[PDB]
Amino acid sequence: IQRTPKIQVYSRHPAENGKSNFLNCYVSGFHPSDIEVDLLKNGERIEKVEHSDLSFSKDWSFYLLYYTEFTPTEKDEYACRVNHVTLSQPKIVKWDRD
Amino acid sequence: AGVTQTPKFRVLKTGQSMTLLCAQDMNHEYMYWYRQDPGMGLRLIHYSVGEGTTAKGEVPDGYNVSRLKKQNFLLGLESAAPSQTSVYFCASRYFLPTQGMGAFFGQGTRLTVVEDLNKVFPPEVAVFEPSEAEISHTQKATLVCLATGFYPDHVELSWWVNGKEVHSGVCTDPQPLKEQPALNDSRYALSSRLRVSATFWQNPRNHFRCQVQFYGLSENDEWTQDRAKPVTQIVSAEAWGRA
Amino acid sequence: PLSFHVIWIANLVSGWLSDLQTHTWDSNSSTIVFLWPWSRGNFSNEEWKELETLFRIRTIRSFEGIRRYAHELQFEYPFEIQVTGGCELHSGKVSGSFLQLAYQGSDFVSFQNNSWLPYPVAGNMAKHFCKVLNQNQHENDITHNLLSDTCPRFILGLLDAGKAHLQRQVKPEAWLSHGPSPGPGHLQLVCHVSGFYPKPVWVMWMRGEQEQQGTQRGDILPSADGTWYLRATLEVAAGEAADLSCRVKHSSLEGQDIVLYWE
Amino acid sequence: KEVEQDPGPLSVPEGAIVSLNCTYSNSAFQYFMWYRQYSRKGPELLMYTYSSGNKEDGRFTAQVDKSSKYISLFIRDSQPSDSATYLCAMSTSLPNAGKSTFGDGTTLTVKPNIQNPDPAVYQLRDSKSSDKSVCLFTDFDSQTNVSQSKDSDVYITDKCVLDMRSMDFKSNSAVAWSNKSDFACANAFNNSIIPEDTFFP
Ligand SMILES: CCCCCCCC/C=C\CCCCCCCC(=O)OC[C@@H](O)COP(=O)(O)OCC[N+](C)(C)C
Ligand SMILES: *[C@@H]1O[C@H](CO)[C@@H](O)[C@H](O)[C@H]1NC(C)=O
Ligand SMILES: *[C@@H]1O[C@H](CO)[C@@H](O)[C@H](O)[C@H]1NC(C)=O
Repeated sequence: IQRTPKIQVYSRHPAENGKSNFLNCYVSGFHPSDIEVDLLKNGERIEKVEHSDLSFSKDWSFYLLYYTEFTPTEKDEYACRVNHVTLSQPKIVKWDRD
Repeated sequence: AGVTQTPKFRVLKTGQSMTLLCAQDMNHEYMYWYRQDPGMGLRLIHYSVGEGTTAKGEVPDGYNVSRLKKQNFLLGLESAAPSQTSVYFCASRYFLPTQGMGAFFGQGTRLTVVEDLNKVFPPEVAVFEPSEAEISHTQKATLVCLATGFYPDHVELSWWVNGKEVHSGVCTDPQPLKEQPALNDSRYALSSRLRVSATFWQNPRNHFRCQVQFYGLSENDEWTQDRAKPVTQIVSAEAWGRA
Repeated sequence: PLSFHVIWIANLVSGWLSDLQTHTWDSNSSTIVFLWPWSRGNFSNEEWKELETLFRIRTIRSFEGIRRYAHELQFEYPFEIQVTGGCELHSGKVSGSFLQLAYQGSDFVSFQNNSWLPYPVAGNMAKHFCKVLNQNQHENDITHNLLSDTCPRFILGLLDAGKAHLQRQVKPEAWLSHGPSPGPGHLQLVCHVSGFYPKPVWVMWMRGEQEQQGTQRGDILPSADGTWYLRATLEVAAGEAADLSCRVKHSSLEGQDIVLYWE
Repeated sequence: KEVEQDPGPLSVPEGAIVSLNCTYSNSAFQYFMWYRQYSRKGPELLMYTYSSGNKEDGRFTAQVDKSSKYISLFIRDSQPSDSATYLCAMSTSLPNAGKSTFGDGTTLTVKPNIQNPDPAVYQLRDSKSSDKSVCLFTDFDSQTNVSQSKDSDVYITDKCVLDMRSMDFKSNSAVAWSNKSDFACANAFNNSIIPEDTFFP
């Protein structure tokens, strides 16, 4: 059976330009486990993206936390790219600047 | 085939060293060396959770061990003391059994440590013919066997009728007697009965033998005495039936 | 809710103190890896060796049983078995244990006290699987011993060992914001409460002391350092927000509630 | 103190139900074992149970009661064949290092039921050269107890049961001897409490 991932993007601290924040992408509630997640900076992947070990909830669906350190800028926008079996095509969810 | 211990008896002089070998072919991970003194239960000397490692038990002082293969577990004494006089049991079990806990045990090694090997003596053995009064009164005949004068208490007594060992009708003392209760180095005496029907005894074809297997000095032990070296040996006494 | 649990996926095995990962498995050496110095709990090096070995022996015999009955039961390669097992402590009560198995993404069979019972959903196929798992009761006793004895002794020593990390209080940082509009003429007000520990937190939108009942909690969301992030929202009409405020309550605050005004 | 077993010894009559017990103080005990050890043999595992409950195996019943911290081995219709030392052993929950604690053991003797006693003292001559003699006290019931010699020149053994299997006939027996000359059968067991009907040929 298949379950589509819920994709949520957020920052460890409130957005400020002169501060090294952390960008999070919390992907959850999906099945099966195989999934590709990328954090995008200006529409291009970031190389140093760490991520948590795979785990699941009581309904047996999987979840993952992708994160990365970053100093953001005013003319800077960041997103989350998820590709899964349950998606006809790769899904992009961007970061809410405010 | 089970757990095997070698040797089964040993006499040491104070200061000497020996090694006991335990062996099992059951592919068991855990192996143990216990000692049993009256009046106590088993106490753990050393044990091993697998090939290559060993660990201390309750009373490890004065002993060492070796886990050479899965199969073998060695107990060593480097300098024997009177307090190590005891019976030593080896045991083994799987790490994680599928048929419940509990361990398999060897048959025991009796080790007696002595200050002086000159104190060792083989038994003398004598068979006593059944009372004629008994025979006519109960229509049974009891033969008695005496093993006297042996030290240490390392004997196995057995009855042999017509060249075959027998077990039915036999009773051997569980513990020997000190011939001289005042001495620590007292030599022991042991008795055993064999009761047969009076028919069987009054026959002159039937041959009755009392055998004592004694365990004493290894062939390697130094002996500078007039009397014969009190080695491990068998002593017997026999009798034929009489009408 | 004080729980410790282990998860198998069929390959990854790991140990979790709720949301916090504490142990991971190394197949390269068949040993248990400690993510925190205090992951060792109150167990000794000897005891961990024993447990290392215990899991290796059992993990193997188990996933080899499946392969043994692969054809006899269901679907062949590829397959996904998920297992979760553990204990939870209750103040005053008897500790809970659980061990559950999922076949693909659905409940399959679980361990109740000392034996395996199928889920009704999984139908007749799970029944056959439990006749297989229950044939040797001694194997079941061991499972039981780990779940309802080993595990609770451990989770105690573990909580004790990591008090300075688990009993830690990290104050939250809070700010107000708009969200995406619910619809024409209306605003979604957002209260962001960020970076706090431990997890229990109370957030509520408030016109004066009147709690707004339309306050919606979102998911509690994680970040890498173990702290938490939560959004509390409220949909109000355009001119009806000037006198509203978000109130945050937390153990780290020790009395002093955070109060933010929309103003 | 961790495992307490009644030392005994126990001497019970054949046919009686026998109860061997241990108490323990460690509530972490979870694996309970009974071993039987015949004289000068190794312990053989007799019964094992996991945690609370009763397991029955023929004339044996093993019981563990964890709230009382009290375990028992019952033997129905005890036979002379049951005479042995009984050791209990216990292990804590995993991980337990594979170790178990043993109680110091209970020695059990099951006295045979002597159907037709005929107590008597016989004299036995060496098959070899004379001057040495042996005194046999045989065929008494199990209630009779044989006392030691109270004389350094005479040796006297304990009561001992022999089983003539092919007749289902059992008998008790004790032996006395001495190098001393005045030594006589009539006075050999004077310090023991002998049956009046004891025959002296
Ligand atoms: C990363 C590890 C973390 C280490 C922390 C552990 C220390 C705390 C203690 C316990 C943790 C709780 C989990 C214990 C439960 C694990 C259960 C467990 O491992 O046992 C399950 C057994 O029943 C397996 O039985 P089988 O051998 O497979 O039966 C044969 C049948 N066949 C068809 C499968 C071949
Ligand atoms: C763990 O602590 C328990 C009680 O909290 C204690 O019984 C035990 O000695 C400790 N474990 C060790 C020292 O291995
Ligand atoms: C649960 O299982 C344990 C261990 O097998 C057993 O001792 C106990 O009697 C059982 N209790 C119930 C209520 O089933």
